[PDB]
Amino acid sequence: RYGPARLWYDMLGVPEDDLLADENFLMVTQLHWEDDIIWDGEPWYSIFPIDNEDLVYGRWEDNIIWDAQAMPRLLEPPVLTLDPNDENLIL
Amino acid sequence: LSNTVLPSESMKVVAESMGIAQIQEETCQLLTDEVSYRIKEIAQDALKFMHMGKRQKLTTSDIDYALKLKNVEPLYGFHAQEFIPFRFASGGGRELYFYEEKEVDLSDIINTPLPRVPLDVCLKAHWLSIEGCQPAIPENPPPHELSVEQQLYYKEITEACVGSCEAKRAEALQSIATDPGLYQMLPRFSTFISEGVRVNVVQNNLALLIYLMRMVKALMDNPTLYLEKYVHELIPAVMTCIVSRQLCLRPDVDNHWALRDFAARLVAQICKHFSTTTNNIQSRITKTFTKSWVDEKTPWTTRYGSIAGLAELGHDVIKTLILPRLQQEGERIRSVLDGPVLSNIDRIGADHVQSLLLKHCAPVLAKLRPPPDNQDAYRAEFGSLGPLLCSQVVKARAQAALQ
Amino acid sequence: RLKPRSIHELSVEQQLYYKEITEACVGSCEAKRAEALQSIATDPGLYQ
Repeated sequence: RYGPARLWYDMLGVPEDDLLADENFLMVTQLHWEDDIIWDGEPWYSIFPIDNEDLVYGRWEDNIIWDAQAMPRLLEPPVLTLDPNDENLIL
Repeated sequence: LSNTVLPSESMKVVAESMGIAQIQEETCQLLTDEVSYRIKEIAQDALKFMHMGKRQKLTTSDIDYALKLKNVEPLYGFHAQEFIPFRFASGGGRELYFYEEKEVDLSDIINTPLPRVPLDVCLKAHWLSIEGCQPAIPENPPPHELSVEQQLYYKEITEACVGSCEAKRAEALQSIATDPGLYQMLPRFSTFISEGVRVNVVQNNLALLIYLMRMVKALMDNPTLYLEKYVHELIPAVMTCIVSRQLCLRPDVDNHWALRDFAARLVAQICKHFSTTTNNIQSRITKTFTKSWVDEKTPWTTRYGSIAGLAELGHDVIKTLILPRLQQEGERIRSVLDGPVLSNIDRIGADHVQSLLLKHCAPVLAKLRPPPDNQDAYRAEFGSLGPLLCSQVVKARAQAALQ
Repeated sequence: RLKPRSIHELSVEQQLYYKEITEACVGSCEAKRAEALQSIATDPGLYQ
C-alpha cells in the first residue's frame, strides 16, 4: 500500500497494512525491410548483453485486461522488485 | 455451565477444627451442597439491596442487610477499611493460608489524627441539555530506498500528472522527457503507470488513462534512460488501453476512440524501438491483436483497438492480416444499413470501425491494384471501401503534384 | 527485494566458440576461414 502507486491506492481507499498461421507473424512478412537496403549511403564474463528474462520468457500477455467486468483471473498488487541486472541503478 | 459448589476437601479441614477425626466422603458431599446453596441465596439477596439502593458496587452492608433478612446472626467486624490479605504457610506437608493479624498499642488509637467532618446532603441544579446538545459547563463530561531529493521529485512529478492543471502537467512531461538522471526512479514510474492503468477497472476514468499514456509517451522520448528492462510492464498497460472494452464512464459520449489510436501509435513505437529476435515483441503483439480480431464475440471497441494497432504496425501487416477478413465488413454492414435496434450503442462503434478500416485500407488498395479502379468499389465489399480507395488514389496524385 | 542475477543463454564454451568463429570468419588466414565456414555449415548446435 505505501510503495510506488500509493497515490492510486489512497484514491481507491484500500488500507490493509489461417491468419493465425505461424508464418504470418515471421517478421520477413511483416516488416518493410526494403528500407534497410543501403543505397548510395553517406569470454569469462558475457561479451553480449543479458536480455529481460520476463520480456523474453514471461507471459506478460496475461496482464492485458481484455474485459474489465469479465476478467478471467484475479490480479494482485505488485511489489517493487528493483532488478539489479540493469546497470544505471546504484544497487 | 454447571452447578459450582465449595470443594469437598474444604469440609474435611473444617471438620477437624471441630474435633471430628474421620468424616466419610458422602457426608462431605452432603455438607458442601448445602453451604454453597445458602451462599447463593445471600449472594442474590445482597444483590437486591445493591440494585434497589442504586449502588452497583455490592458493599459489605448489602450482605449484612441480607443476613438480617434470612434471620441468621450478623457477622461482626466487616465495616472497617480492610482488603483481602492472605499469608502462605509451606510447612512439612500441610499447605494452608491464614491471616497473620497484627497488634497496636491502645494509646495510638486514642491519639490518632481524626478525619475531617462530613458534609450534609444538599441539592444542585444544572442544565444537562438545552433544546439540543449538552452545554460545556464543568458539571458535564468534556466532549534501494529513494533519497529524499528523488523521493520529492517522484512525488511532485506523479502528482503533477493527476489532473489539477494542464500547465504543470506539460512541464512535468517535459521534465520526464528531457532529464539525464531519472534512472533509479524508472521502476517506480513503471509500477505507478501499470498500477494506475489497472485502477481503471475500479474507476473507468478516460482522462487519467490519457494522462498515463502521455506519461508513457514522455518516458519513451528520453534519450538517457533505457526502457529495455522495464518494457514488460509498459507493454500490457498500453495493451490494456487498446483492447479493453469499457474505456469510458459514459460509453456513448466519451471519445475512448482517441485513447485507442494514441495507444496504438504508442505500441507501434514500443515495438519499433525494442523488438529484437530474442524479444519477439512484435510477433507476440501481432498474435494477440490477430486472435482478438479474427475471433468472433469480441465487442466493437476491442475490435476497433485490434484493427487500430494492426494498422499502425505497417503496410505489410495490413496486407497479410486485415485484407483477408475484408468480407467481415459485410458482417459489419449487416448491423449498420439494416439494424432491428437502431438506438443501441453498436452503431457508433460499428461505423467508427468502418471508417478506420476504409481509411487504413485505402492506401493498401492503392498499392496492389490497377491505376484505373473503375468498379473496384463494386468488386470491394459494400462498394464503399472502393470509393475510399479512389479518394486515396486522388490524394496520392495530389501529393505527387505537391512534390 | 532484488530479482536474481540472470545468466546469458549461451555457455562460456559457446560464447568462446562464437568469438573464435567470428574472428576466424573475418579472414585473416584462409585455412582458418575455410574451417570456420565448414563449422558454420555443419554444426548441429548452431541454433540458439
